[PDB]
Amino acid sequence: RGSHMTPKDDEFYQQWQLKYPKLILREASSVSEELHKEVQEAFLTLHKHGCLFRDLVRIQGKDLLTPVSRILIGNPGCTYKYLNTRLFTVPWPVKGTEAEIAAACETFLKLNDYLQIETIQALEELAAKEKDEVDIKSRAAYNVTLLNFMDPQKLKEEPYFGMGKMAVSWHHDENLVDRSAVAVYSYSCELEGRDPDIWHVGFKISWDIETPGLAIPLHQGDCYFMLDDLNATHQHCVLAGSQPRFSSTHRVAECSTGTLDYILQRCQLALQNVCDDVDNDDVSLKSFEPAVLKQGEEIHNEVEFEWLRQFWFQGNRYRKCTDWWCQPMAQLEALWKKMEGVTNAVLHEVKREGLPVEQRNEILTAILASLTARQNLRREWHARCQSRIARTLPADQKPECRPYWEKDDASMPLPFDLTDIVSELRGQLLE
Ligand SMILES: O=C(O)/C=C/C(=O)NNC(=O)c1cnccc1Cc1ccccc1
Ligand code: NI
Repeated sequence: RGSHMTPKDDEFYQQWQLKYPKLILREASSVSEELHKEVQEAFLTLHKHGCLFRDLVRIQGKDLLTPVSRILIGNPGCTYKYLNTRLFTVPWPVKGTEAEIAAACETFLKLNDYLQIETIQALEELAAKEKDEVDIKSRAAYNVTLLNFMDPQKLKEEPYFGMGKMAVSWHHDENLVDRSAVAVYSYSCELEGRDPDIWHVGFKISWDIETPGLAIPLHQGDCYFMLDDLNATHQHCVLAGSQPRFSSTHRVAECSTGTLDYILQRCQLALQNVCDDVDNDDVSLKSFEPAVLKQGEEIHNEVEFEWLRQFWFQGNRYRKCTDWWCQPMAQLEALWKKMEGVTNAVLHEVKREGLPVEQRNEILTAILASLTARQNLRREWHARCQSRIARTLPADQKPECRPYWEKDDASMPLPFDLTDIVSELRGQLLE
């Protein structure tokens, strides 16, 4: 059957060195006990001014409410997207918002600083065994942390090695920089194989349940480290104890599409196709080059769904932690309407009377896939935030479908449903 090893077993410490050397442990003793408290501070400071939320994620086509409660803290303007769920940062006091909360954040920045030293240190020693040093620093340049909290007393049975009950099931970490590390700080409050009452992080090789898996006991204060490509070659998971448990997992998030600066400049590029002397509801474009015309209709989709729909779907939760994204999400919504107008503008032009059908159809082909995907995704977002696991959530937890308007709204140039604006266009393209 399936086997697993812990410190209790003799094979454990030699299995660790042969098939998981890129996993690293640092027990509570490698950390000042004053840092220890001013991290155990905010785990609860943040815990009960209630900043941590269970996410309504998507896995394998089905909508789930995750056991673990979470919060993204980190670099300002940064997002981290796992499971088609874009998390936005409660921000750090980084170089260049309530009083206690903002202290919590500054703290995990200090923690972050510390780990990122320790990560580099151990990455050098790791590298000093297999025989640039700016590769090493980037892969430790953590830009976010995802805090996780679970109280076991409120779980699935670990299938392959009988490891017991799982807070988090066997997975790989998403949206990480390639070969970048992760540093976990682990805070626990208070026999054949592993102790059920203490928390473990489990480890397995990918595609492989024949090799026995590792079950690392994590006590109050212990940090572990997934180094380089180990996250890629290895699956991991979390084994639940009997007590509550907090964890700060520090990541190098792949935000090349993930930074406010990013989505903003995307918008700006999309609006270069606009006569922009005045902000009003009669959008006039500067080109109808089918190339330019898809790029903006694509940026329209990107800002809509990867940002607005994502933000508002986990409706109202940050207003608790910070208002940081408020103005920006307003501004992004603003830019988004102008693009609803740009869309309109393109539609009015494709049935304008002296337009040669030859590149009217070039224009259709240019924008069609975009307006389709805007429907597919509009349906899916409509459906997923009024599915009724979704309204079982309480007052300020509701999935808001924003933005949204209906037929009886002439403040919007276009309908929410585009079903046969779309079909209407491909009829042309066949006839
Ligand atoms: O608390 C720990 O020490 C371990 C935490 C942990 O492994 N978290 N995992 C993630 O944050 C994560 C990142 N990218 C994709 C998925 C996940 C976790 C996950 C997997 C399956 C269901 C819910 C959450
Ligand atoms: Ni993980």
